Amino acid sequence: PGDQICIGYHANNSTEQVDTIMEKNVTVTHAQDILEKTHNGKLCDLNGVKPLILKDCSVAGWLLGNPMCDEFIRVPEWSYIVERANPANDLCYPGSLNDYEELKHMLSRINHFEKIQIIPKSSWPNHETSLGVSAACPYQGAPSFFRNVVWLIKKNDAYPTIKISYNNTNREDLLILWGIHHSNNAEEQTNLYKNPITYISVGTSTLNQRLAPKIATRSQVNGQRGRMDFFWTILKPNDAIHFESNGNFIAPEYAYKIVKKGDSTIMKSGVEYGHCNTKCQTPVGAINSSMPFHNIHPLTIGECPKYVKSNKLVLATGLRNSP
Amino acid sequence: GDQICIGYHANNSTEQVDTIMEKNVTVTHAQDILEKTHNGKLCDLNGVKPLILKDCSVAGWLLGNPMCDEFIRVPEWSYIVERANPANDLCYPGSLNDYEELKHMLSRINHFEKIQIIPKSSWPNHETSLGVSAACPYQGAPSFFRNVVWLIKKNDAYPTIKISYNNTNREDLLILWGIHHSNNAEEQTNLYKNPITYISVGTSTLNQRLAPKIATRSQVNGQRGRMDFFWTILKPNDAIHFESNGNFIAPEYAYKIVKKGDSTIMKSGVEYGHCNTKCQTPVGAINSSMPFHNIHPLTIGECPKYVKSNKLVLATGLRNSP
Amino acid sequence: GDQICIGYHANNSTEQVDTIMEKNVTVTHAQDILEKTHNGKLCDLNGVKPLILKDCSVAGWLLGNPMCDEFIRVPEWSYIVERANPANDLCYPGSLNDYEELKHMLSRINHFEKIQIIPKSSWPNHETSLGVSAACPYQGAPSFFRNVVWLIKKNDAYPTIKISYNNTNREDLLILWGIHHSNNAEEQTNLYKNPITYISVGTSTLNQRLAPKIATRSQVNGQRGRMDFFWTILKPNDAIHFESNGNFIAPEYAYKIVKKGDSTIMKSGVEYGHCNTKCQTPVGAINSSMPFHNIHPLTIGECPKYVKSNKLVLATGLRNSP
Amino acid sequence: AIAGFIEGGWQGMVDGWYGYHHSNEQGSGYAADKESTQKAIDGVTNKVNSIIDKMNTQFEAVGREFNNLERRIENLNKKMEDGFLDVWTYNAELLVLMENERTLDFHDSNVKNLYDKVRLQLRDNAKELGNGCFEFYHKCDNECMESVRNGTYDYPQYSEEARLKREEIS
Amino acid sequence: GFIEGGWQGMVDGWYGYHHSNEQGSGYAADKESTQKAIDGVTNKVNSIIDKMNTQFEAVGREFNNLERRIENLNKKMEDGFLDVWTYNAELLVLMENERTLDFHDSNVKNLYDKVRLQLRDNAKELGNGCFEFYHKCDNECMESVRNGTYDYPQYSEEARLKREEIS
Amino acid sequence: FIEGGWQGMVDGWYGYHHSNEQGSGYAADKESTQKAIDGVTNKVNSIIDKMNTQFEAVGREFNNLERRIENLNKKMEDGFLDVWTYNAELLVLMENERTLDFHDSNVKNLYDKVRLQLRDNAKELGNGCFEFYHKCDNECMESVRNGTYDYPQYSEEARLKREEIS
Ligand SMILES: *[C@@H]1O[C@H](CO)[C@@H](O[C@@H]2O[C@H](CO)[C@@H](O[C@@H]3O[C@H](CO)[C@@H](O)[C@H](O)[C@@H]3O)[C@H](O)[C@H]2NC(C)=O)[C@H](O)[C@H]1NC(C)=O
Ligand SMILES: *[C@@H]1O[C@H](CO)[C@@H](O[C@@H]2O[C@H](CO)[C@@H](O[C@@H]3O[C@H](CO)[C@@H](O)[C@H](O)[C@@H]3O)[C@H](O)[C@H]2NC(C)=O)[C@H](O)[C@H]1NC(C)=O
Ligand SMILES: *[C@@H]1O[C@H](CO)[C@@H](O[C@@H]2O[C@H](CO)[C@@H](O)[C@H](O)[C@H]2NC(C)=O)[C@H](O)[C@H]1NC(C)=O
Repeated sequence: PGDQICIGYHANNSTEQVDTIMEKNVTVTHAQDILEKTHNGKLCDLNGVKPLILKDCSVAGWLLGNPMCDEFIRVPEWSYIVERANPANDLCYPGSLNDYEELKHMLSRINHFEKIQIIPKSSWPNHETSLGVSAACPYQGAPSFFRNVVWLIKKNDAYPTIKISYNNTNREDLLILWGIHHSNNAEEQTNLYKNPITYISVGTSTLNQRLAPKIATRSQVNGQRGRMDFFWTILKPNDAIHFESNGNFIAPEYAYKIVKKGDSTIMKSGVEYGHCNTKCQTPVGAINSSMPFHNIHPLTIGECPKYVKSNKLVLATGLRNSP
Repeated sequence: GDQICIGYHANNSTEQVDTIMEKNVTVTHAQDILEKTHNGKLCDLNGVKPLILKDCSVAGWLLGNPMCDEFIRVPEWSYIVERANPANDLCYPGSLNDYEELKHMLSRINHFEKIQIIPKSSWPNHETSLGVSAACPYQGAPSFFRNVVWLIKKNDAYPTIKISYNNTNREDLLILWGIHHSNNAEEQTNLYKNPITYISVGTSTLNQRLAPKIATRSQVNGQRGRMDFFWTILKPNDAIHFESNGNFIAPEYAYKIVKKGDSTIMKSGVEYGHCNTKCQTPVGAINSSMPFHNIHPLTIGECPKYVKSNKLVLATGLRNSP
Repeated sequence: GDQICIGYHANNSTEQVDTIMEKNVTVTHAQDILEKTHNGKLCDLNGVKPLILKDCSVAGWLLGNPMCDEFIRVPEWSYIVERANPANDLCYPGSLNDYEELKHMLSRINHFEKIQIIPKSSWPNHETSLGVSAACPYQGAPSFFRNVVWLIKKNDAYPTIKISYNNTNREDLLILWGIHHSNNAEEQTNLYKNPITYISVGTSTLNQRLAPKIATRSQVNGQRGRMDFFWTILKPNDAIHFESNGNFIAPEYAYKIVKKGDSTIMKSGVEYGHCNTKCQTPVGAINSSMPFHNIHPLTIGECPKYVKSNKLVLATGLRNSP
Repeated sequence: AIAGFIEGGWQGMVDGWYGYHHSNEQGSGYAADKESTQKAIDGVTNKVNSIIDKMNTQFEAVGREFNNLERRIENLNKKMEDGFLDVWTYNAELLVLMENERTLDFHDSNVKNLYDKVRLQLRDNAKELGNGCFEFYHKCDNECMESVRNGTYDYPQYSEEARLKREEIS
Repeated sequence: GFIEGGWQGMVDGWYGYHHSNEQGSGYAADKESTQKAIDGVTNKVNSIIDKMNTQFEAVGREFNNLERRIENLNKKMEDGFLDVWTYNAELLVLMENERTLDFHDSNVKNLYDKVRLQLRDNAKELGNGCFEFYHKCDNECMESVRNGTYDYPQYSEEARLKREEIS
Repeated sequence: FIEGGWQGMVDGWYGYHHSNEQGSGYAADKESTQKAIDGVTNKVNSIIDKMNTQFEAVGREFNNLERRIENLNKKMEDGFLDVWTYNAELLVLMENERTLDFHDSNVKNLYDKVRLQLRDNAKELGNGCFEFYHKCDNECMESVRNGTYDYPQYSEEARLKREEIS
């Protein structure tokens, strides 16, 4: 019947369970999860810069001026590019864009982007600048063409040898695009360019390119058997570019003043922009967190926790609860 | 006096483990978590046999190298086994464009079926029989690649070829063709009758134009000439278009191909052993649940993490004191 | 009554370490396992000196840029030290094909020696002394690269060139050659007399055709013409066959070359210091057994694991109390 | 300790994490040792932070930027992304399992330390019952109880007083 | 510490007892303490194995002699992961081995003290991990110590008949 | 209850302090300090010597038209930076906890080692010191540190100070 002094610990009504190296399913008073699984579900700005959201257009269609792809550039600077998985408006007239993927990589994060006309249509007095129109590139139902380049055709059954130059009197780098049209037969060559054998020469301080058309039989793509291969180069300030051709020349009209400081990648996502900000962006939503690990998505853009294949990382903070 | 005692186990075990503060501590029971054993045979990967080319490279097997054995129909495979230096790669000297990417795509195939797309009878005005060289003997007699035809002039004439094939099959088609580079102007006209020739191959994506490179080269396998081969995947309901007036190595067979997963090419000399495994190495297969192994770095499948260790021994028993 | 006590050691010690549950815990002794010191010099890598191009690029050094220093023979080297922007790379504007792959192969070379393979006496029908330019000056006079020769027409004719060379050495040969692109049709005729020209290069493995791209370009080093240079490795007892009728930059010298191991190219402004190390960084060398360091990520050699930290202080003694 | 001498755990002790329970002829109440607890929560909070705050995070852009003719390079990137995933997954799982034990053994030690301190304060003027509770001989007031909880045990008081209760009724 | 040596003769567990009364001498094996140790180290071993994530990976050398830069990039990654895995695994074995051995030491001591807190003052420690029962003991009394059902009141006054009387 | 840490001990890590009629002095137990110094040096050697180091050549060999591959290598470099940084910092934190408690356990085991010989021949002061119930020379003091204490030789003298002092 004597007096007693006891020693013990705290218990509560917690259902939280943690696993140890030697035991599983151990209920504890308090616990904390270091895994992050929450995203706001929106496309947000990365460190205050709005992403360039191409809606139904690819980078190639946007750059060359696909008639169904929106002009006006809007964003002069972007942090990352959001394309769709399979953009509808890539290249209305079938062909290719040389080094498309590295070009996409460079344009992922642009500090300054401005479209300036470098070669106006009035600079082709001896050629036809208004008939380079195909049903492959329709606008308002009427046949059209890429906006930022001009499809030069013969005039009065003659195609004088084109020799033009541009000096880049700007203080920023210029992105210039041009192309070559591959005909289907020798008659199309004469009916469009009048010169049976043609060439294209582009020259800068660092670019030495000579192309020739490849007349051959190909399948129909967008109802067209011909092809047009597009090329691009970066023209440094005070450096000049020289074009020489006598046929099959898709001449540039507009170029792009471009300034690039940082680098990013292109994200494939369809979810909607939400007027927010974040330090970590994923294709399904942005992450605001300080936790060291997450399992939302592996294709992250920004400063993010480490991606893991786990549903729970629960640390035991409290004592061993016992009912 | 009578007394009670407290004690533990001590068996005859000599098993030794290491602790962060002590080395070579003998214990009663212990377990090694580093896998070191393998069966020493090539196995099936999740119940699919690999495509094992004995003496042949991937290019020689595709193009139908005559020394390489006939096309044993392999409907599917999980990976490809080559030897370090395959003996029969390309009996006529030359190259195969995008070979490493082509090898990578072919590493794991769900369905593979060879079909005839342009039969030899489709060349009434060209010679389909003399495209044969001593660089590719068959049975001690000159021959050539079996799945392509080397067209030569007939009656001192090489009319311009215009043939097109539409992929009426439901699966992707792998089509290979080639161009022969002549050694001199006399040889060029003795086979093709046209000094300046070309090859044009067109699809919905492809737009190719080649010309022969008539020049002097070193003698490889007895030939100073070369043959450059190409390939493309013809999508269903697409059509390929060929045009040439010389130096054309036309195809006779294509390949119905279905790809679902991906793998790599394993270089090994080990013999196949009618087995099955989740992990395969060039020296053998690993049947394990252990987290670490040190058998070989070049593995295919679901394998433990390769490390540099001879033991990873976890002490599960007590300190065994003799 | 008499007393006996149990206690531990304390000393003067301001050393502090960190534990998983406590911060700034003073200890008696402590040791850091993070390497933070370097000697500030570029040193021999495991006994072998690097190859230090001071103001020259690899392209300029191989082709023999006159504005660069002459060949101070270094038969072997362990890595290449290059400046961020070398002053002399290609005196005549142009390019060198597969430059990075060539530089990667030259990063570590066991044996290197320049040999004359085609002396200037081998071009009796072509002018070997008028191939000079102001862009490549030597001693104030117009000159050219010192290992290749710019062939020009003689007596207003450029007869077709057909020259072969057999690698009779026992070692591989690094051979370099080029093509000159004109500016207009007039310049082409004044130099080679042939409006349309070509270059053929053939070995056991190489089959190359080149054509000059005559066009308008910007002025670089005072020149609008360009010269693209190409290279190959001629295996022993193989031959290389050249054919051209203009715009050919023929080789005079080649490089006997033996490769045993691999390395990379280090960009640094630091000076060589006549010492040895197992681990080199662009700011200095590391002599340490520690598993971690924080000096620089671009290490060459057997180096500790780069980490982003300032102090990795392990506790070895007890908890000190003043 | 936690499942050793003390077998259960007091739901009534809501003041702290570790503590006491006195049961004398004038009362029966719980109490805590704010010293021994606050080191645990501070240390536990330090452990949770030390795991989170030591992670270095840098800006990275992850995407799929290689075309159908660069599958080997994309496979190279897959081996890297997957390889880093397994490194981070395995380390995270074992770190929690190993550290979750250490928290539980940490709580084991503090309770045993509190028990050990009392065992020497009272020597043999009380009984070790094996349940963690100590069976007093000398009869202990709330002042005497406090002398045990927050160490103020003026042992000279009951040194002889225990003799007049310890071995008497035996 | 206390228990120095280690009994071969016990073969029925990992921790056990020894009795040497006049009715007989022999060993015994605990169950509750040993079995809790069997699960702990079996789960600890299984935790290291089962927590490993394994995926399908095809490892090969598919870069030619003109892609040596990319091939070296693959080599650097392969060696980097080997250095991480070799270092993490070797330290994981070393760290857990030391705690597994100390786990056995704690379990053994927590049985010696259990006897100590049950014996009270009826016996003298021997200093070698044994308790000299200077009072009287029985074979049935031996398991009451192991069963945890030892009753001091049985030999309560008998203890004073041996404690203060034996001078 | 073992509070402080003696500065007068400058020979080892763990030891004793005696106070008898002849004098008061400090002494160390060579084995426990050694067993500790063999151990931590093994712990620091294990952390250093278990690292696998291979020859590597780190550079920047990709041009401006290979920036995707450059980004691939970058993610690889920073990936291993984060892994090695994170593992290093935590390993020091965890083992510093292990190292400290290793010293704590050693001093406690040494405290018990004295107790298992004194038994009832000495008290326990609750501060890390034992009050002897008899007279102790430096010879008997060295009999305790060595581990050769003779329980019978001071059993009766224990009771003279124990029960007589009321
Ligand atoms: C290769 O051969 C196939 C089979 O002949 C060609 O596919 C066929 O293409 C035509 C027109 O592109 C399709 O005609 C359309 O059929 C739908 C009914 O499904 C009808 O509503 C339309 O008004 C139109 O008539 C035809 O269905 C399709 N056959 C298939 C898919 O089995 C293919 O065009 C050929 N490719 C080349 C390059 O020649
Ligand atoms: C480059 O020059 C070397 C040396 O002049 C050539 O190597 C020689 O090649 C011939 C084969 O064409 C070898 O002949 C062989 O000789 C052995 C006896 O040694 C004989 O048993 C064989 O039946 C055969 O006739 C000759 O040995 C070899 N000389 C060497 C290796 O020193 C080489 O062919 C030339 N390469 C080119 C591309 O011209
Ligand atoms: C593009 O135009 C600029 C005009 O400034 C040219 O740069 C000038 O070149 C002349 C002759 O070399 C110098 O005297 C001037 O000082 C230069 N301008 C400046 C602002 O320094 C440049 O050469 C042109 N680029 C071409 C033609 O490719």
